[PDB]
Amino acid sequence: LDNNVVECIKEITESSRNGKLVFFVGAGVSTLSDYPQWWRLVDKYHEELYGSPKKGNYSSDEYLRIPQIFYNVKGEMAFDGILKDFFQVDKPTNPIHDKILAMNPAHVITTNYDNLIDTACWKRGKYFSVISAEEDVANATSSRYLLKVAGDFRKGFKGENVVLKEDDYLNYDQNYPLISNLMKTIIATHTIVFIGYGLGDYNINMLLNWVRKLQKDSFHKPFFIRTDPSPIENETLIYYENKGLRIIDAASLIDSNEYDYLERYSAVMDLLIESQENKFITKDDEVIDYIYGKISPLFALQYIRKIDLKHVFE
Amino acid sequence: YDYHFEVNGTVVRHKNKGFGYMERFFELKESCDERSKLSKKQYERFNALFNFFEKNGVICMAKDAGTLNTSIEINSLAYHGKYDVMKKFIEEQSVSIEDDYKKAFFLACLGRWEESYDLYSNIILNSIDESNGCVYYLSQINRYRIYQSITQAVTQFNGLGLLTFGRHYKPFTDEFLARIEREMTNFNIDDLFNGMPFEFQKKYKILEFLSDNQFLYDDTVKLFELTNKVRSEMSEGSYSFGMSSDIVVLLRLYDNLRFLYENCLWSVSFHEFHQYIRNSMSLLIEKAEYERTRDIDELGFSFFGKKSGFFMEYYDFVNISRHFKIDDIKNLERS
Amino acid sequence: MKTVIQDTADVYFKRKSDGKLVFTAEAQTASFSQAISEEKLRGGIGNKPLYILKSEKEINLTVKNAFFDLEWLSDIYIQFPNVSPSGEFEMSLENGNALAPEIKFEALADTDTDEMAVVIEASRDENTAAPVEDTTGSTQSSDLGGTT
Repeated sequence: LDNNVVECIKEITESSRNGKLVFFVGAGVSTLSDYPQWWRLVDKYHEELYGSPKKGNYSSDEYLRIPQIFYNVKGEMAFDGILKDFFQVDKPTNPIHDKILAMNPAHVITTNYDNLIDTACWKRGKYFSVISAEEDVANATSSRYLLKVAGDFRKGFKGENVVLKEDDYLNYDQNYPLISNLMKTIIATHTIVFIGYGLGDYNINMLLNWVRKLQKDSFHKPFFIRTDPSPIENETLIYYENKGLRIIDAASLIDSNEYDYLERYSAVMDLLIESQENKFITKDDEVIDYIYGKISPLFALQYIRKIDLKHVFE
Repeated sequence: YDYHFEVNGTVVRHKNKGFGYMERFFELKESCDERSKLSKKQYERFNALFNFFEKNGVICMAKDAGTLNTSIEINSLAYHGKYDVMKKFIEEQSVSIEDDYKKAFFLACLGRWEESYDLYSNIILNSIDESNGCVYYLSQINRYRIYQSITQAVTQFNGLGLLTFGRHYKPFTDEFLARIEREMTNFNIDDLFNGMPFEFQKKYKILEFLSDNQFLYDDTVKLFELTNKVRSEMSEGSYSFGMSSDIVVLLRLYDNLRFLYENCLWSVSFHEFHQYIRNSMSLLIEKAEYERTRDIDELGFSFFGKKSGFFMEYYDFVNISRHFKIDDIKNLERS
Repeated sequence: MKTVIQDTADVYFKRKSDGKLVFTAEAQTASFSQAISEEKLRGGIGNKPLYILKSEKEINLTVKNAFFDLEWLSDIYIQFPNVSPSGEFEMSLENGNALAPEIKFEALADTDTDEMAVVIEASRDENTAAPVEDTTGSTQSSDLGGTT
């Protein structure tokens, strides 16, 4: 294994036992539960405004604009009806969602607008308080948030509740001031692990552009689980590790095919869960230094009871 | 802890600084004329409080200390052994989520521990649109307890007496014993009360003890009042008066059985709760045998003309029938 | 039989002076957990032989929910001689067509030791244990009610 990817999994796991871990969950971890993607939703708007589906496969990203045109010409009721047809479904919970929660995250932030990571933490018993619009930031029950930064459909399957159009990314800071201010504070006070984005996502480069406005050594550097099937080129890794990320590349660890997405998320997260169990300690000075980190504060005590040591070694 | 609520049904001022709010309330019970001068919204709230403290047996303050001889009733089909009415309550297709909660308790009493685990799993998925969150907490507890009941039974139907007793293999299939275990890893039972909101941690703080594996440690320690009654028998001339430490043991047993059955909690099937009932009932038969054979008393006749004595009734029979073995009854019959 | 339902009572700690028997004030206490305990072992004296075996009587008591105990209504330094008095007891019973057995204890010391509790306030209800003393006279008496 690498020389720095051993250092990442140490530094994630020294933050999970401290309770300073926040998993920013992206779109791809909801795709492994076979939720409909948005290109399937932008084609259907293109299949109504123009009558025919698109053959020119949306080069240079004009599909930031197709639902804006569908909203502005036709009705907002017509926009909200097609959102009902696709998203009022019920899909399972992939085994990655059991692995996000097993690292005991203090918060979870997500750009998803499904209720999938909602319904996965109920069923596990760790209660998270959902924050999906601006009114819920003040009414937050617990000390443990589930911050859907692009909204949710719990109040209703209507386009005003979820950031989808072009105009909801333009007018976003104005419209959602307290969520963005809460996301930025969760990052500054936690260790962030991105999962299920790409490197050119909007919600990743609207953050590395924010982090550039900070000092030289204020923030911790967020990890990134890159699960694209090609390996990273070593020049892309040079840039994005000098921007603030610390990428963990799934292809450079294990070899799998060009469509086994589920294997590569379960590759990296099971290399994270299992490092807590910790079948990775080998050397003789790695045995001394586990025990010295857990007994050395007890030299200022005089005599520890032999049964309070069961609480020491977990 | 502003008031000290005793087990006999009394109230003692404990740490109330300002206006004693429980003194006025019992006055509003006793003086019906004073009850009239209220508003027409805090009068319907008084009917709710009066029906609460009369079903929970909080009678009055201790300052007047009315003569009370209150009895016990446990409104539960599971306590009394009504297995036939429990079955024709399972078949009756429910209407409410606090009625599926009663079936998954009644399924568990019937040994249908697969359909108990699943019906508690529907209640966990379906209690999202509910305000209080009580059925969320008490279903996570009950499903964890019904998980612990399965993980023992896999070690007895394949373990000690597995040989030829009829259905000698397991009753839980391989697909289910793997499905339960993959769901139950890292369910920290200690992290269940803490995860719930701060509204649940103040409007329902009294259920904090159920989220502990070590539960009823706080009632096993207080049953060390058994030493207070070995002490009065050993001192051999000790004439305890009033609510002696015998009647505290009996009224505290009754107040634990009525809680756990009427709230449909599955911890009433475990061995920790059976041993609590054994150790508390065995003490009371012991203080009955000691009293019926005390050596009279030369001087205590100023109070000791007679004693009524510990006598058995119906709920004292079901508790010795359910919670003892034949090996335990024979220890009481020897002593 | 006669309706004997009497269990609890109300006990009267009376008052005596350092060398006198004043009875004017009182420091009475409510219900008695009442471990009343007569471990009597008092013995006959033989004429010709003698014996130094254990042969004596004693009466221990205790009570609960004390009240009326302030001024009877700084030299912090304890000394070995004591001339502290001994408050006489009354115990008033009820629940009968007769009046109370009215058990009196004549001379009574006070034997309680202090104890500090982790929770708060050292008890929900305090207790004063009380032995019965004698020099050349009676240790208890039962004033049976009879009428009323």
